[PDB]
Amino acid sequence: LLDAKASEFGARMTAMGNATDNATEMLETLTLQFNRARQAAITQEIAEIVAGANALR
Amino acid sequence: NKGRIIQVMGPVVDIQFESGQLPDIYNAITIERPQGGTLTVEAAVHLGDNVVRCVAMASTDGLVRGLEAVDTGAPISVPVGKATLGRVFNVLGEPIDEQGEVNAEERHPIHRPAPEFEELSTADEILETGIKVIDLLAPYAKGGKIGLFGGAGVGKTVLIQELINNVAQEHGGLSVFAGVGERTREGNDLYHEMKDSGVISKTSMVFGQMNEPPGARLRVALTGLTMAEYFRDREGQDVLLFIDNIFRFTQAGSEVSALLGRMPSAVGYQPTLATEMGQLQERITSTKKGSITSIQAIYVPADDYTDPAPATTFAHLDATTNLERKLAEMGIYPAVDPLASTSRILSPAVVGEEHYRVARGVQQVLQRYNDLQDIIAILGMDELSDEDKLIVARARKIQRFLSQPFHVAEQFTGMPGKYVPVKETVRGFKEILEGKHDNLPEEAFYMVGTIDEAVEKAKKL
Amino acid sequence: VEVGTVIQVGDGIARVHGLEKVMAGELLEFENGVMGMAQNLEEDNVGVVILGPYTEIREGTQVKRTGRIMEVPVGEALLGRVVNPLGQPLDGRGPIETAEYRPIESPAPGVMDRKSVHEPLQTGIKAIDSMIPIGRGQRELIIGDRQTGKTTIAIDTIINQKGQDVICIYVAIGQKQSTVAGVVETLRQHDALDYTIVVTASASEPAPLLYLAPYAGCAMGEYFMYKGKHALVVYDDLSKQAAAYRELSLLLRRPPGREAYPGDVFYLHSRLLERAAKLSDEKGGGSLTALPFIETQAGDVSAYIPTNVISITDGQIFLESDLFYSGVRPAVNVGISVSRVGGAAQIKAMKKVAGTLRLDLAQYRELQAFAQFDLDKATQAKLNRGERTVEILKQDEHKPMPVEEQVISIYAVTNGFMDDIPVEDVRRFEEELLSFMRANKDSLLDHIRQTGELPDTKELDAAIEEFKKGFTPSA
Amino acid sequence: EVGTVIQVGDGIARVHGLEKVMAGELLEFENGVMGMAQNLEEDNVGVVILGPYTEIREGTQVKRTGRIMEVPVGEALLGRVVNPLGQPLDGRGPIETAEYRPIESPAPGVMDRKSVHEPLQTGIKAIDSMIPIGRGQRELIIGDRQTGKTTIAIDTIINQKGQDVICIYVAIGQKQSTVAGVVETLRQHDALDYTIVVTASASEPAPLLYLAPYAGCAMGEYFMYKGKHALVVYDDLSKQAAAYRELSLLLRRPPGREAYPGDVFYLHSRLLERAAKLSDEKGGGSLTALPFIETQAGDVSAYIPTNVISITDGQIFLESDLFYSGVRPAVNVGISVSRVGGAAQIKAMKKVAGTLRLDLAQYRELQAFAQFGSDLDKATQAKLNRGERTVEILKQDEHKPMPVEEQVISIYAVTNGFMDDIPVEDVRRFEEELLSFMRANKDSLLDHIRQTGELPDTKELDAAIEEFKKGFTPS
Ligand SMILES: Nc1ncnc2c1ncn2[C@@H]1O[C@H](COP(=O)(O)OP(=O)(O)O)[C@@H](O)[C@H]1O
Ligand SMILES: Nc1ncnc2c1ncn2[C@@H]1O[C@H](COP(=O)(O)OP(=O)(O)O)[C@@H](O)[C@H]1O
Ligand SMILES: Nc1ncnc2c1ncn2[C@@H]1O[C@H](COP(=O)(O)OP(=O)(O)O)[C@@H](O)[C@H]1O
Ligand SMILES: [Mg+2]
Ligand SMILES: [Mg+2]
Ligand SMILES: [Mg+2]
Repeated sequence: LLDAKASEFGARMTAMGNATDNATEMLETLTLQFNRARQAAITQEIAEIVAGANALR
Repeated sequence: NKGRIIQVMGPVVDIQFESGQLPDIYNAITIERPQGGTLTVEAAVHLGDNVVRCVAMASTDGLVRGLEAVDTGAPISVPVGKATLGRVFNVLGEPIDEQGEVNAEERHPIHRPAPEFEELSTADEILETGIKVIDLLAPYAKGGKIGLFGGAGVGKTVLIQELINNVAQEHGGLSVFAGVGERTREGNDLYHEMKDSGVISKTSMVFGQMNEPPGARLRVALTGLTMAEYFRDREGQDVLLFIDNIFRFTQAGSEVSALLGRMPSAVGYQPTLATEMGQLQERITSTKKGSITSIQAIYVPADDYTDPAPATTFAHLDATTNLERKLAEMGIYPAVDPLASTSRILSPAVVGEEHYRVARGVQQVLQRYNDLQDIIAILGMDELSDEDKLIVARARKIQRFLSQPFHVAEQFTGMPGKYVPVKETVRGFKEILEGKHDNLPEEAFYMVGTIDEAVEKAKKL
Repeated sequence: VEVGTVIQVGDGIARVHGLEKVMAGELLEFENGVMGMAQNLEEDNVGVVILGPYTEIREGTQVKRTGRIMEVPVGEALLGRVVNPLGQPLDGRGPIETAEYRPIESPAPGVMDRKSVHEPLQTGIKAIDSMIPIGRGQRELIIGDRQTGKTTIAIDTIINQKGQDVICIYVAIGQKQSTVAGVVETLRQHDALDYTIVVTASASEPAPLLYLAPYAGCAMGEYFMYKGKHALVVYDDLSKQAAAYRELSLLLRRPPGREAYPGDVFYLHSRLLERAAKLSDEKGGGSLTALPFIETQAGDVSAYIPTNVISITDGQIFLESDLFYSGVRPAVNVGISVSRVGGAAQIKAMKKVAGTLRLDLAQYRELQAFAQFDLDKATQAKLNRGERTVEILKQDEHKPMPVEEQVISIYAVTNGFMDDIPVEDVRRFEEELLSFMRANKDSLLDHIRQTGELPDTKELDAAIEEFKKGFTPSA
Repeated sequence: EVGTVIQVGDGIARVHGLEKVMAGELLEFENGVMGMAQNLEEDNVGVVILGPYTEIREGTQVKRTGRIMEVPVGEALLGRVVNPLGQPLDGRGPIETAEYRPIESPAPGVMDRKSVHEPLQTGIKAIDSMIPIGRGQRELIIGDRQTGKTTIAIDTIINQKGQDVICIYVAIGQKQSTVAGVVETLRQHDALDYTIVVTASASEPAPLLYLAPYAGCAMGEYFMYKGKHALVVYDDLSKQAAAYRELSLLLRRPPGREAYPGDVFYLHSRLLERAAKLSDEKGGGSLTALPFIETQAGDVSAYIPTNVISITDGQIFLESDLFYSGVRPAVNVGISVSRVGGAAQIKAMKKVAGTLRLDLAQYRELQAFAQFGSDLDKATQAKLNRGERTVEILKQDEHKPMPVEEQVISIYAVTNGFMDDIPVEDVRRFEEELLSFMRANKDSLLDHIRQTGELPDTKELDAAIEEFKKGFTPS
């Protein structure tokens, strides 16, 4: 039982160590997507304002 | 003073008048149509060369360049007093109910300055709605400013109709309803509903719906407000002001903005958003002379509360009912956000120490549930502690007991509506926090009135 | 004022000098017979939008006033014909012989001209008719991504009006014409074409005709509404109509707003869909029911044009790809989809059996997602019930179910008559049950047909139990 | 001298003539309404109207004053409610004063200042301990709506009672009945008689919202340059920015990010730099600024927030998650900054606050282990027990500002471990009774902190707390 418990907790270290490394990989991918959308949103918003102003003049 | 049309650009019309004979800004100007009938337009901008740019209150189709335009010499004036009660109006204050003339004492202009700082006060007395989520977590005040925020199809109209059914039914004073840029079906539904219940006799109705051009939707709220302002100031009686939907005033202004010659602001809105909103909103208030309890539906475009229109509206309110789609998507109606909904009178001084403690207890349990949702979703339910598992169980029951069947929504719920007193509501959520209904299933709490009805419902399951 | 001259032209947008006293939004006729529409009355020139081919319209081309607004043919002659937004036939079966005409622009019925929506428009689809019911005079948006089953719902609805005395109008906007030809053939094969008008403004047409197509189809439906008859109109779709209006506005140099659309893009669809209504008994009691379409991009219901049309209509049917490919067809999202008429648009039998159905299944789908993260008895019973109810709401394309048969199927599953049946056998159980009820227990079905109410529940419970004795489950 | 109006609209008038007008000059229309020359163009003067414009027309005449905008200043404005022009709104008669100052005024230079060394006590334990504000500092209060921003400013103003500090609450874009509620709260807590209230409500013209902070700044500067100390609150600069945007867009100055002009940063930096701590040679007076920013959904990287964050000396970030949990005031200590830091604190607070910021950082960092109860080692066990107890001390009720001497003893007690024995739910009651015990019996320890600004004998203080701790009854 004690040896099986040692194997259980060791297996949980590895599995949750991988899940931590996988989470950091995904967190970077999401941060790239966010900053892609943030930059695209500001580019579009300001372009529509300037386009609207040029239509009057 | 007579003028001549030089341009027609959709809802905007440019009229050249004679030198030194210009209408003032906001003056009503009449134009006789070639087809037959009269078109009222409102003066907006003095362009120069004796030209006045005007926003039309009806369709400009059929107009021709060169037609005569006549200055009325004043703003759009509409009937006031007890002749308006029981009647249905349009933006110009004309009767659209097909029940003869309106023998009013006076006709006041729709434009008006806001009240003085000296005239104003705060709203401290609670107003019982009979809706659990509102009365507990974000209660309304008598003579105060209420706002019903929500996205497209989350439940603003169903909520305001329920507040008419609950509050305005046994109301000693008078009422005003303003239909602003919304569905004409709903105006017909509400009129016949008020006619059946007998509330129509206490209520003046105005309608300028989404079929109408922008100018009509821009000024229709002022027509209704002017009637409410009469009942506040001149007569000694309490007023209920229902507006559905106030957003459409801002949107109507946004439609005409570029044609008036104004450069656009952020998110496609007019640069004068805050000023135009404030000059309308600050008139909607209680004073030392009289009490107006204003309840306004507020559309949130794209479910985005950061949008300039609803964001700017928040400053004008004493209580806010914040509807969210994610609650409505589950079937939780009314879909009221228990955290983001707020009230100025949520404090021990007004509602008592028990009410405030129970209301705050509900918010902490629901806050903790939201923090755990993203953790539970990936890592699972059984990895939590015994305290958190109990919090999750009670939060889901609390969230379902916050739901409620409405009298006006029987055709959607498929069951009878329920009215729940405040002391009964506080008792119900208190017993759930203390843990007295932990063995009842979740569905027992869903769509009921009192906590007693939840105990009875659990036996059926 | 007598005759104008084209001073400049390009992209189907002429500019005319000479017409002094022309009306705002007036119909004009060019030299070669092609029509036009005068948009804005500026001081010097007049911006004219050409409603046809602009190959032979050069500089110096003569233009003349008609003294009228834009107008289309209407009536019984259009039934079973394929026309353009102007009313001209494309099927090649001779001219449209009719004396009745109606305008493109026409006001909606006011607050006193309407009666509350109280009469069903049966689609024959269980998911719609039970949870998101459409009534005569209602506007119900059909919204979702490409290839989610939007058109199929509209075509099946049209087919289900066979013998119900409801004139259908299918308005195609911006489609390829071979797909519209395929739709005409599908209506022909199911014998729905006799009472259907096919308006089409294909992708090769100028933008003004795409812009004008829903208003033409609306005018063809309004004819029957104001006569006291009932009509259904489908706009497939308004995304391409709005895009054609955007093109029109930008070519006329009107100021752009969000996604380059003009400021009155909400107003475009609001005045269109407000004309769909249920008239009062005082004004004849007729109706025009509207099925506008929106194509979302990647399920984005919160985009600019989708939320405008959601905010106009009396609810929406939202379809999704993940539901579609997982086996849920029709792929209706119960949480996002809603009907704003509701129980008023259902018969009393359907109202009683399916009154709380959408709210129950909304709670089920949340509970299903939460359950994945060993449950208790009462909660597990709700999941088992909901899972069986989901199988009942599944339905194949072009297989309409009469409302009486829908009531029995929904009554059976919601009162626990399929709890002892496995989940995989629920659809076969349904087909065999209804086949049993049609053959042997038709008086129970007929009670719902004639009265509109449920039969005696004692007798109905016994009839279902009688069927179950001859049902063999596979598991 | 004289000029005539060409065009009028939306609180803006373009004027022919006025050839020798100054940029920013005060103008008078023929009906008595005032204006300000913002745009000097080749053929006209763009004038922003400081009042109603319905009586202003084409042909209306405008006069030069030859002066910039001034406001009344001094002791007469104390206890009064005024608009940005200095006109009384409370209905309590005129404002008798000989002293006047310009709205636009240059800030003190680099050589006119002395380092910020004097505390401005807010009376709020979380702010005074870990995000300390000094006299002359500009500290931003930033967060979403209903996070407790206004309360912090009102409680700061109330705490200045009997400290010889003139407060100035500038309200921009608020509902006027909400401003009436604020002055009543100040009246009830005896805070109004040393406070000036400048209000430009939402119904006021856009130029008054634009000019409101500068008017309030000038009123604060009067006391600064006379050798006294003052506090100014701008509630808020988001609505001020939007009001200046309105005028710039109406005057057709080019738009940028969120439609703001290129001088909106310059607008706020010119305002906030006028708040300062003067040198001994210049009298030693000061103006402390508390600008507000209302963020939308926590977006601190939005344009106007980004501007005011970089301009100021520090930020007090508030958050909704903390507010709903019961952490009130809802101050996020991790991201909140005070660049002045220890220099703005007395020696007693500086010493005790070092352990407090260390303990609170480690608690919220190691909060993932909190659910895993009694599995942890004793090192992280005691830090979680200490951490959750310090959170309860940092909680504080509405309108109850604490004296600095009472704050340091409360922080000293929790950080040295005198509340580890007492339960978590009893920490706030333990605090209130401890300070009641210290005020009554052990006043000599309190008075030492008042006089010297340092901690008393630590072993004597430890003995005083232990006497109370035995008399206390847990639950
Ligand atoms: N309290 C409620 N109970 C049951 N269903 C509701 C409730 N509120 C809204 N709904 C559902 O959502 C639909 C939209 O409500 P509505 O008030 O028209 O939304 P909006 O916020 O756009 O005004 C209703 O027709 C109904 O089907
Ligand atoms: N209930 C259904 N069962 C099976 N297939 C369906 C069903 N509804 C639609 N489909 C299929 O989905 C595809 C797309 O249908 P369509 O109505 O053209 O979607 P959309 O108009 O949204 O692009 C078609 O091939 C059609 O056969
Ligand atoms: N420390 C506190 N304890 C309890 N309630 C508070 C506290 N601080 C603020 N509140 C309450 O919470 C609400 C927060 O709103 P407010 O102070 O106006 O902040 P904001 O200006 O950001 O909206 C107020 O109604 C106030 O009564
Ligand atoms: Mg609504
Ligand atoms: Mg399709
Ligand atoms: Mg505030």
